[PDB]
Amino acid sequence: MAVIADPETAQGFRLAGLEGYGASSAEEAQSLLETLVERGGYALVAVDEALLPDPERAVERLMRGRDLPVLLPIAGLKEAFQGHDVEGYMRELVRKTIGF
Amino acid sequence: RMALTVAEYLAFEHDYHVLVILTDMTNYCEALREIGAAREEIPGRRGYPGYMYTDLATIYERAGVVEGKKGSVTQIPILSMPDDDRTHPIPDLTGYITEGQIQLSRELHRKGIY
Amino acid sequence: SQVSPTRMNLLQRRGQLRLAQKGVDLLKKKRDALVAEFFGLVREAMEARKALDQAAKEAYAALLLAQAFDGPEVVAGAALGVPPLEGVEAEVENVWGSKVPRLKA
Amino acid sequence: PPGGDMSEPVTQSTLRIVGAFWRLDASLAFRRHFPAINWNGSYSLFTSALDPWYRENVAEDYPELRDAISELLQREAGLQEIVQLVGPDALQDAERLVIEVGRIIREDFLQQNAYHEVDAYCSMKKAYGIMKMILAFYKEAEAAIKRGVSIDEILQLPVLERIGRARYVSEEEFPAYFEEAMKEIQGAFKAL
Amino acid sequence: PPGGDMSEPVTQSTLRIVGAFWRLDASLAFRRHFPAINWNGSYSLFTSALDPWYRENVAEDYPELRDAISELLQREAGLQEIVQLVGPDALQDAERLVIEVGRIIREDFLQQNAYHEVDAYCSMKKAYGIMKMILAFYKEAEAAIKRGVSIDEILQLPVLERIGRARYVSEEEFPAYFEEAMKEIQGAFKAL
Amino acid sequence: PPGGDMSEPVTQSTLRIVGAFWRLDASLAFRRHFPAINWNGSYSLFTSALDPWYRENVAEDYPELRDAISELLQREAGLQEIVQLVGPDALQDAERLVIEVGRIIREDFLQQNAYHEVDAYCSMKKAYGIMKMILAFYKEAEAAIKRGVSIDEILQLPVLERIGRARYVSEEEFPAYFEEAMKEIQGAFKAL
Amino acid sequence: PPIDPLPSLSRLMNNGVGKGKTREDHKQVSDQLYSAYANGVDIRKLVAIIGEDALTENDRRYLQFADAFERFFINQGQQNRSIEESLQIAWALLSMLPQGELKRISKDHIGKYY
Repeated sequence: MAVIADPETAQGFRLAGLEGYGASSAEEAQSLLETLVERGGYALVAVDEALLPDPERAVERLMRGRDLPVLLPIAGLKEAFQGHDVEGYMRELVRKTIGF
Repeated sequence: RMALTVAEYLAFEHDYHVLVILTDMTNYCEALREIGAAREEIPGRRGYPGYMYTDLATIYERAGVVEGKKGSVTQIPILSMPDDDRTHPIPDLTGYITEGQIQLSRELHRKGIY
Repeated sequence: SQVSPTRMNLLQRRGQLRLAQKGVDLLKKKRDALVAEFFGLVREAMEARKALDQAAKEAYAALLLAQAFDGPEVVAGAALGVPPLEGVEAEVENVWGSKVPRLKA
Repeated sequence: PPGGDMSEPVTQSTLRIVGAFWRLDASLAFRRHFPAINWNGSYSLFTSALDPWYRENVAEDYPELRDAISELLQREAGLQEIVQLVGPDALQDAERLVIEVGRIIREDFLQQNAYHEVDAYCSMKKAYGIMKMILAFYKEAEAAIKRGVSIDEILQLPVLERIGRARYVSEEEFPAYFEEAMKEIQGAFKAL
Repeated sequence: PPGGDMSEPVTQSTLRIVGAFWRLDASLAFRRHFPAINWNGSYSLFTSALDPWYRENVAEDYPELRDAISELLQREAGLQEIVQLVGPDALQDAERLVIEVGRIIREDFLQQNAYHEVDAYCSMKKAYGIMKMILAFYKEAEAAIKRGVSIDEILQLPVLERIGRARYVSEEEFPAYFEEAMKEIQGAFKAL
Repeated sequence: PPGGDMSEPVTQSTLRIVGAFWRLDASLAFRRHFPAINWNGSYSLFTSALDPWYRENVAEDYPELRDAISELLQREAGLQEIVQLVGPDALQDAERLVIEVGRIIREDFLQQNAYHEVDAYCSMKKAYGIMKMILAFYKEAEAAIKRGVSIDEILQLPVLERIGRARYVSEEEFPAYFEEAMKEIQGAFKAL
Repeated sequence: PPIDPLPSLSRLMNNGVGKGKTREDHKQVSDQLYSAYANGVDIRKLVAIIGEDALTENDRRYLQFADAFERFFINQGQQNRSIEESLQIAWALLSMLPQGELKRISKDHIGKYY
């Protein structure tokens, strides 16, 4: 695995039982993200909502399809955050399904 | 008709294997049409004559290897028929008449394959 | 060049309308089913997510300046790392909307 | 048809109101069916009067199996259409069931040649035989899927190829040939 | 016609001479309501030239109503299809409000009998009042979602039922029934 | 064609003759790009009859350069199909390559303005010329994108505009701008 | 017989016999079976794309219903039947559909027989 998150929160996912290779190195973590999924020698790759890639096309064109998922939303910090309910719901309705 | 009688003369009665090659059997059909309607007779093959049959019989049926002759009239018709319709008079009767056929199309003529 | 005949083609083109209109009728309610249920999974998804995101992090973020030298200790007692080649359990499943694979972590 | 239409007075009055009506397509016959028939669009009016002799002489399940083969052949048509509409994006166990079977049926039972005496001939037992082989392959397939046997492997049994080498078999040899082959189906299905 | 083609003489000739098609559709007929006029598949080229005289003889705001109110149904036709596939429940109040008003025009106003004597024979002084109230309910309903009002509340109003009782009365009771029905609407979104 | 198809007797006759053909289509013509010509709709037999007098007067590399434009738009027919079924943004790089080579073969080379006089003039020098412009671009872009570049970025690069000079350049001041810009194609795109 | 009820429709069925001359239930039981059948001939071409196991409960019953309709109702060969025995078949087939899926008959008809 790898979880791709903030440096300090990336820290807590490198612990045993889990395998992380996080940290920020960009504002969408491109510096890392790209290089890492290119091999696809991690069981799971996950990109948080404290980064999240504004061009998802960038990744798809480089990995060249994947049977394992990518960019699973994790919050990426704690501040009592739970806006990732309604945010993900609308993330869905904008690109697919019905409008508003 | 005229040409084919000079086939009969040289394949059969002077024993040589003569290849006859007939082309522009659409320009044939132009002239066939003329007599079709300008004479008394009425159209009966979806706007072309009905004595058309005989006109494409007398032509094609002469040809054939005869048993006792060494020589032969091998006829190769080359059509040029309007568009790629198959209800058109020309490919109509011609199909039926001949045994074994060959087609050209536009699938392999966009590829440069001659 | 390529033009349609009339007599031969007629019978094909009348049954063309029979074939098309009916086919598309039921094609229509084929995907409709699947999207209705999809709302159910997207909503329900985030239920556990708010609950367990915060109680994971609870301890994490409170073990960063008491860690960086107790990092060693914590990783030792615990069960060693998940495999990087298929540590997750991948499932294959053929379904309408093409063959898409799933998985559970 | 002189103009290429199968809808005209003279076809209806006495060429389609008779015992049997048949049809031909142009790329149909070219594959290897000589002569070729349309599976659906072709009927027989007389068929309720040909049932006595076929019952008594051949077998009392010759009229039953011959309607039973025709059912499968025309039921595949059900799916055929949707294939040319937007396709199967979902292959299931009940999907490719009818579909592959029917394939084999059109491949070996309607591809016959009239230039070869091994690809056709007048004989009860050849008709009887071939149609019983296919019955067998069919029979077991329905109970293959339930157990958990992928249709992909169903292709890859060699016995499909055994039924695909019944259309070359010598006429005289066929009885002993058939009897040895009925056993291989039922063995390479129930085992796997 | 048995089906009618636009490349048949009968159809492309008539089409021009008359100014109106008052089309009924089959879907609409199974629903057992007369008028069954399918508005999207009807037109009448007259309307334009009839607006002067309408308000001259009939009543003031009568033309103003008819042209204006038609839009409900328009902005419902393309809306329902597959966009509202389970009703609106994932949709905004904007889009919800259309089908709340949609409900009253198509279950009360479009429907009428012809085998009940209370509403087989109508007249202007009756129809006009019906039609006014249903404008005035779009006008107070769309204003409801800017106040913060849900459709739950709208779906329990006695107003919806009052629209249904204004055609289960005749033209004689209309004056009294118009008093009560009208003023009810104004005091049934000033409660919300 | 009075009827709007070539199935008409008066138009089938005009296609009994041979030599060269041309096809003008309603759809290209709208865009105000005249002459409107289809590579899928014509043939000529003066291609190989004119090849002697080409490599004698015109240039040696003129029986060669003509073939080198044809291939481009050969592949464009085949791929146009695919484009309308699923966008080419989903497809790989090299698919979209020749598509946008193609743009300039219409934008600035199927528009010969009958209202601008530097397109109203054309001759072998303006022929052969712009044929080598296009040639360059093709062979460079094919290698450029095998170094990981995307046709997206290249549309923004000055190289796209540059080949577009064919109607912003003269007839009888043309040998000043020909060679000039030609060089920058093989120069300033393999630097970038 | 091959008779399909879907393209068919009598224009006169009320201007022929009436209530009590064909039993009173006949009227609405005719527009039950219409809608029950019709629904199912469209999910026979969805019986293995998506399946019937991924389909609603209601629609799963509406499949089997169609199949038993051809077998028992349409077909009977040369066997005779009366108005009453045909309405009998109908009821049995309709018991399989819940009362919630019976809405094309009166409350009178549901409480007449299931």
